[PDB]
Formats: sequence, structure tokens, C-alpha cells
Amino acid sequence: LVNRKQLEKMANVRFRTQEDEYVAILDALEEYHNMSENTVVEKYLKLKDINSLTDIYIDTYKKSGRNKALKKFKEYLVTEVLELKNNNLTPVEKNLHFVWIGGQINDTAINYINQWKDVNSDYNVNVFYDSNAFLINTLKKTVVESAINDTLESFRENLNDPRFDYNKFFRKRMEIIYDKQKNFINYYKAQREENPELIIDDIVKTYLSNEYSKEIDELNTYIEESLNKITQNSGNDVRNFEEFKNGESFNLYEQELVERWNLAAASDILRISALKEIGGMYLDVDMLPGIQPDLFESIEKPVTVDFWEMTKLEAIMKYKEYIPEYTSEHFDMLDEEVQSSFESVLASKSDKSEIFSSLGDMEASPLEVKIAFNSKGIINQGLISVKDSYCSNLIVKQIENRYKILNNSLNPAISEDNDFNTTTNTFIDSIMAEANADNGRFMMELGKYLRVGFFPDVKTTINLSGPEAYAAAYQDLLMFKEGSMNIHLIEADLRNFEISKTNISQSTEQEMASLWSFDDARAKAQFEEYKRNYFEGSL
Amino acid sequence: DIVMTQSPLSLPVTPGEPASISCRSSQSLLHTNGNNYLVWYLQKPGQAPHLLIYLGSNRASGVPGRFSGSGSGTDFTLKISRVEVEDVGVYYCMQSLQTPPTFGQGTKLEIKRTVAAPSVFIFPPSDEQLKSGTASVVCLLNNFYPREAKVQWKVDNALQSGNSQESVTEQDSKDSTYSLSSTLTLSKADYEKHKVYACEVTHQGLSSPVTKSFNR
Repeated sequence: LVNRKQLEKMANVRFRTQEDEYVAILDALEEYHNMSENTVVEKYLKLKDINSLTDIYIDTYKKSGRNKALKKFKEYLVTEVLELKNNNLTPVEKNLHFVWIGGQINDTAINYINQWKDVNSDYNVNVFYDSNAFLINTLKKTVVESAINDTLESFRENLNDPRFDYNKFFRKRMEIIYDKQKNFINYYKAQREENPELIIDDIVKTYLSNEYSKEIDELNTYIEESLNKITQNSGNDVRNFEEFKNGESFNLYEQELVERWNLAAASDILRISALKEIGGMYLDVDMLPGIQPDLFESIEKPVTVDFWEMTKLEAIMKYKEYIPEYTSEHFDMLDEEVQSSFESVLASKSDKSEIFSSLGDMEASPLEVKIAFNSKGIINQGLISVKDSYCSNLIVKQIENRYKILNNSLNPAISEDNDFNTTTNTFIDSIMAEANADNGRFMMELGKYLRVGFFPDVKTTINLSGPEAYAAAYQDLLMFKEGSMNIHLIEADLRNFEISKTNISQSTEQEMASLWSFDDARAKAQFEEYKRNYFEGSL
Repeated sequence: DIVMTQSPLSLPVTPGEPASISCRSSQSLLHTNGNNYLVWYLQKPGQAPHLLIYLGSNRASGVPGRFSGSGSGTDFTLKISRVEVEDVGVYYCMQSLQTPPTFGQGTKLEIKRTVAAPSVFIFPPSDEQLKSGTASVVCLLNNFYPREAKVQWKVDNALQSGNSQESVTEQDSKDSTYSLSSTLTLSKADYEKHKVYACEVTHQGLSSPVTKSFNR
């Protein structure tokens, strides 16, 4: 980074009088170069102040001849941040964090987690669960099932007309789900007030028994089997995570968990707070360890980069059987001379550590959080951070600010206790009145919040708690601000924060089943299924 | 114009202790860009003012770290964290928002040191002066603290009045003392009509008055 003398020459303008706001930049830059013995975060904060001082100058002297050179100096400040990030690394705490909240963990998740355990014996493993809220998945499934049947019964037109606009079904069902969900939220809020000793699963159990005639015995057995299964698999209770419970994200977590039944969004909120407070690597349960690099390097690749990677895992699982019931689809359809060439390489190996690589000693900048990428951009299915990294704080604050914007318009609309259509119009009108060029795309996606997970083609979660919040935090870092909305960073900027593909196998069978999202073809296939059950009088 | 008002206007401080000077503005010096447009100077005796602080809290390069500025809007403070004896002088605030630039009245910092009694000397008129008709008799009070002191002239034990003038130095930047001259002015004719010329000094540091005298 240029020193004071170099900036003085760069920003020299013929016949320009010296300004206090200019000398303040020079003084601050000189102070930066005397900070050799400060922490990386202190140096970033000084660069941040230098950028703010440069902006003050430009805003105060809008027609100054200095501004062209000062805008170039601002570019140099960004480059210095990346230098700081790349040249001062510290050990990443050896923790693997998974999250399974809102119901019983299933065996396929355990089997994936166990692969990480088996090749990372020097890592601690946490599976965060919520001991108060094992019944949320059951509640959501029960309400939605009943709303489906109510919706089909409500129709005063012929359902199995082959040209039936099934979007009529999803629109009506949303009106009914919203009413049922509103009823539960009001019941929960009232019960919490009347008896603060009740936990979520107490209230859900009573609600399900009174409203949907569920058996309390079966719910208690479910909770006990869920607790026993999670605590035999490295479970760690969110309800003992005091830093999380006491911060400004806990109420957002419970908003998603209890009011919206969005376990994916709740897990989005929890994972980055877990990372910030403990350090290590967060993983979705459908991720697998990186494959040993030299394993299949003698086999030449015939389809695409993702397809080759997928058949690598399928080969491993066919001939080593680490995960039972793992698919062979994309492997079982290859040429034999290479298919048997896979079997041949694997026969030469006997230990899992010659198949999967280990994470080992990792290091990263105290400024950063590293994130996984796929073909569509950043994706928070894998994250790496030292404890209390600067970016992990920027990400937490991005989510909290996006929820503040959401709730400022959402909560008044809901307070009027109107129906779904009326609530939505009030909410969207309130959101649109705060939209501008900087936040317009974000505000447009926020308007679909109440539809999340009950309606096709809704992308709100990604903009609220998911990858857009990460991109915005990286922009906060590189632009010395907070509150970024519209993203100007290009892929090259974001790739400064990538997790190396050598450290994670993302093209797993479970991952593919998890990115077949609420399409229009999915909505039609679901409606066909609901019709079939309806015309046999089943749910 | 913007009116700047400082307080206190006289600031006695023990060395090693902190000192604070307040400055208030008749209208806000806070700009929409977020800066406060207030500057501080130190003016040492016989020198031009020297810039200490600009933009409310930016220390000018080269100014010792013990000086800092704070405040916002109409209310500002210059703080010396631990005063040094070289810090004597007059401190001025000034708004840097508009022309005309306007200054506060100035705060004179005084170092509170231990009491020191004057050393007293007396000088008779010289023949080189007397030949043109006037006699100046000079009494010097050297290196004292408390600045307050009293000098009375006696001529053949007769107390004088109306024929003497005093001058006092600024407080020394190293030892924090004052010195004083008192000059008695007579005609040569009057001077040579008397014998004993005495300067009598009273000061807090003197357990009794000290007299210096000579005979013509």
C-alpha cells in the first residue's frame, strides 16, 4: 500500500489549496504504516477509517481535482485488505459442526457424518439439536396434510379435469395453511405468557392432541427416541448455547423454528453463530469428505465435471460399501473398460484413509469466513472460520439487519389479524414503500416470505439467512461498510473466500435429492399425488 | 460571526496532573459530513500561535500525545493528560466552519509549583546615566513563585510613592518562576541629596520582609 509521500504525489493537484479533510487522510495513512505490531483486525479497522476519511473528502469537495486520484487510492485500500487476508493466517479450531433440528435425525445423515468422523479423528464433532423442539417437523407435516385435504374438499369445481389449473390448488392451500399457522402462533404466544415454564414441545404436543387428535404417547416415544438417537451421535443442545440464546439472533431462530416451521432457515441462523462462537468447519449433513486427490488421477474423464465427481463417490460406495443403499445410477451406466477400471483402483486400497482425505491442520485469516461454491455460485453447505472472525460477525449482522427490514413491515401487517390475501397486500405495500435502487431485488424477494416452503418458485430464504447474506458480508468487508444490499462483487471477488474443492465432496446422492427444489413440475407432480389419495379418502 | 467562548480563562495546574479547557460555540460546528470544525492552538510568549488540534480531535503531526481534543456541536474540550512545565502559554480555540474565522478569548495555563521566595538585588544609577540628569535605581526580584509580591522604596528611611514602576516576566518554561523589576526614578539633583536607598520586599515565601540597600 502506498505510503504518505506517494499519496501526496498521486493526489497533488496544481493550484489546489490544502484542506483539513485531505491532511486527515494523509495522517491516517501514516498511522497505518506505523501499525506493524497491531492485530490483523486492528489493521483492517484502520483501513476502514482511511476509506471513510477519503469518502468524507470526496463528499465535501465534490468537484475537487483530487477525486480521481483519491478514487484510485480507494482501490489500493481494497487490495491491501486482501493482502492482509492472505498473509496473516491463524489455526482453525478443529471442530466439525452439523445441525439437525426439529425432528429425529435419520440414518442416512448419521452415515454421512460417520465418514467425516472416521477420517478426522483429530477433530471434535458437534451435531447441534434443539431439545425443546423435536416435534416441529411433525407439526408442519400434520397441518399441511390437513390443509391439503381441506383445500381439495373446498373446491366447487371439478378436480380431476385434465386441464385443471393446479395453481388454483396451491393458492387456496396457502390461504388455509396461513390461517392454521396463525392459529398455532396465537396459541403458542398465549401459552408462553400464561406458563413460561412450558417448552415448545409441550405446547406442540397439546396443540396436536386437541386440534388433530394425535396421541400423546406416540409423541413422547418419538421425542425419547429422537433424544436418545441424537445424544448417541455427538448431539449438542442449542438450549445450552448461552451466547446464542442471549444474542439478537435467538428470536430470529425461534421465529423460523416455531412460527414459520422453516428448519432450513433456522439452521441457516444457528450455523453461523455456532461458527462465530467456537470456530471450525460447518457442514450440511449431505456433504462427504474430499476424495484422496491421487485416487482416480490415472483414470481419464470421458459428461461434465460434476458428473465425473458424482461417479467417483458412486464407485467408492459400490466397492467399499461404507454407506449402504447408496446409489449406483450414474456409475451403473458407464463403459465396462472404465467401470471395471474403477473397481480395479479401489481393489488396491484397504483403508478408508486411502479413499477419503483428512482435513488436518487448517489455517485462515481472522478477517474471513470461507464458503463452498457450486456451479451456481456460493452456497453455505460448507463454511470454515477461525473463532470470532471478522466476517462471521459481518454475516451475523447481515442476517439480523435483513430480518429487521422484514419484520418492520411484516409484524404490523400480521397484527391486523386479516386473512392471507389481505395480510400479503399490506405487507407487500409496506415493503415497496422502502424499496430503492440499492435494495430493490432484495425487497422483491422479501415480499414472498409468507409463501416460503408452501408455494413454488420462492427464493426468500436465500436472500434472508442464506447465501446472499454471505455475499453481502463479503461486500461489507471489501467496501469498508455494513448493510450492503445489492451486490456489486463479481465472481472473482467472491472466489477470494472459496473453500478448496479438495476439502469437501459436494456431489453426493443426498445433495442431489436436496437441490430438486419446488419447481413447477414438482408442484404438478405433488398435486397428482394429492388427487390420488383424495379419491381414495386418504391423507 | 460565530462567537467562541472559552473557560476558564486562567488555569493553574500542578505538573503531572491533567488540565482541561472548555470551548463553546454560538452555533453548531457539526457538519453534515460528520466532522466538527473546531481547532486549538497554543501561543507561547512572543511567538505566533502553534496548531495543536484540527477537526475537533485530530492531533497535528508532531504534537505531543498528551494533547487531545474532544466534543461535538457547540461544546468542545482540550485535554492535557499530564501537564509538563513547558506547557505554559495561552491556549485558543477557533471555529473552522465559516469566514471570518473567530477565536476564543484565550486561556492562560499557569504551572502551580512550590513556593519560592525572590532573591533580591539592587543597582545604583551609573555615572553614564546621571550626566544627562536622571537617576534610575533598579531593584530586582529574581525567580519567585506566587507571582504576587510587593516592593516599597525607602530613601533615607522615607517611604516613596508615585515614583516607581514595576515589570514582571512571563512564567519561566523550565522552572515555572517569575522575576520582577521595580525602578525608582529621581532627578540627579534629588538623588545626590540623599544617602540610603533601600528596596523592601514582601512575598509569601519570605518569613519576614527582606531589604536590600546601598549608600550613594
